[PDB]
Amino acid sequence: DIVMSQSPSSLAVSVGEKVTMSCKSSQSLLYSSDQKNYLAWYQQKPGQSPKLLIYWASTRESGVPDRFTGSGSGTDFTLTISSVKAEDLAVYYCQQCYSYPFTFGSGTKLERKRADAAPTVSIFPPSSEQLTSGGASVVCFLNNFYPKDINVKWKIDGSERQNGVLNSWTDQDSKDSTYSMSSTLTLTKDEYERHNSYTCEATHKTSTSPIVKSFNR
Amino acid sequence: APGSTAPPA
Amino acid sequence: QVQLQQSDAELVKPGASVKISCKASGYIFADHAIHWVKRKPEQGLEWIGYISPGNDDIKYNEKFKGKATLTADKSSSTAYMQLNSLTSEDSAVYFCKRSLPGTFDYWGQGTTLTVSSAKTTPPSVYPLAPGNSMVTLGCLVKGYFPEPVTVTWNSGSLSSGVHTFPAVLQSDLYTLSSSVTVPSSTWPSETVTCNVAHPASSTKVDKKIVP
Ligand SMILES: *[C@H]1O[C@H](CO)[C@H](O)[C@H](O)[C@H]1NC(C)=O
Ligand SMILES: *[C@H]1O[C@H](CO)[C@H](O)[C@H](O)[C@H]1NC(C)=O
Repeated sequence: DIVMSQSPSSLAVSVGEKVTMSCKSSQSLLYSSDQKNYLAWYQQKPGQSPKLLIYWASTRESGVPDRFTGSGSGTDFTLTISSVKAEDLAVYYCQQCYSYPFTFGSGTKLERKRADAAPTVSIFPPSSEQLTSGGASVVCFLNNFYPKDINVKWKIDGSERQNGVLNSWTDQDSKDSTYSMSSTLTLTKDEYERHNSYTCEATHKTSTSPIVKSFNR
Repeated sequence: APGSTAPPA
Repeated sequence: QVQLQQSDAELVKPGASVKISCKASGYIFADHAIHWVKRKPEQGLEWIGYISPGNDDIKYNEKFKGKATLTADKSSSTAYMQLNSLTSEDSAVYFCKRSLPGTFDYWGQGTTLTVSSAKTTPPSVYPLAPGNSMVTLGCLVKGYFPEPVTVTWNSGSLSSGVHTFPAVLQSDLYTLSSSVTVPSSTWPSETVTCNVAHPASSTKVDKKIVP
């Protein structure tokens, strides 16, 4: 089976600048009878069907803008967008069409570059309603930061806690290009009530020291 | 077949 | 003109079978093979196989031989894919698409398949009030199935500083939180309400955030 490899997994791009994406095949896709490389590029945006951009490595499909260019040959292929637009922020997949089974790369997602931004962090005790029904979810929001890399650390009574922590990351905001994240520590009411101090700490490249939010029950 | 469309290999 | 119209979303239990349809119009059905492609979150795109209704040629990805069956009804210009012994690995968007990459490349809108043992379950909503010029509040939306839910704040009129996070799965049920940021002057002196809707259970929850 032909193995298709794409890098990077995602890329922060400056709108209006050129982007280059790579795809490599485990086998040559060049057919010696017709001198064509059986390699296609697809775009996919969320909730939409894939759209063919490029086939035979370099032929632009109908209705595809001229800023999209495919090149390369054999095992090494490139998709270039000259002057990337906001509408081009999407996932790009290469596909070999050389032999069955047809195989795709794992994709390159284009996200938008913007200025660095520190997260706004806030922590919330379990609601009295949740406690009455025997549960205790302690929620920490890390909102509107850039870039997307962030580390959250929970501490109970000064002690680091790893278990029962569920994290969720938004896709890049389409208005301000930031990322947000939720971190939820789920306990039973009884577990929760055995401790006094709950701390959420976020470390992000925008500061040398963590942003620290806590409460005492 | 090459008649009917299919991948080359 | 050309369309590939797929059947509606499917929600089924593990072990069930499903049969998805793809109805061609605006061209002669027998002129092009219909390929099937799986789009699963974090697993990109995967080719399943094709049926060529003109010559009745069918080919499968080896991985799907024994799992998928491709058929076609020429009288109704419709291609079908059946998947058997479903697991959560089969949860995905399935596309039919026409021909090889090239001039005839054309895709259906996709069919979502969710495989789960969970029962349709409305959300329980819990208010998040704190224990600056701006204040953040939230709602915890716990224990619902299936996706999706929508969360608004004061019926959409609190539009700004809202973040509704992707749900996470826990005990076969979804949980998410939503945050909203408002001026300190406006809360708690003014009422803030999170409005959760769950279409599948026809449920609305309006939870007031009490200090
Ligand atoms: C022709 O045969 C090939 C197999 O070699 C494919 O099945 C292709 O889909 C067929 N073409 C049409 C138009 O039916
Ligand atoms: C190849 O292209 C032709 C149209 O030019 C048909 O769509 C045929 O079915 C295609 N073959 C396959 C295997 O999809």
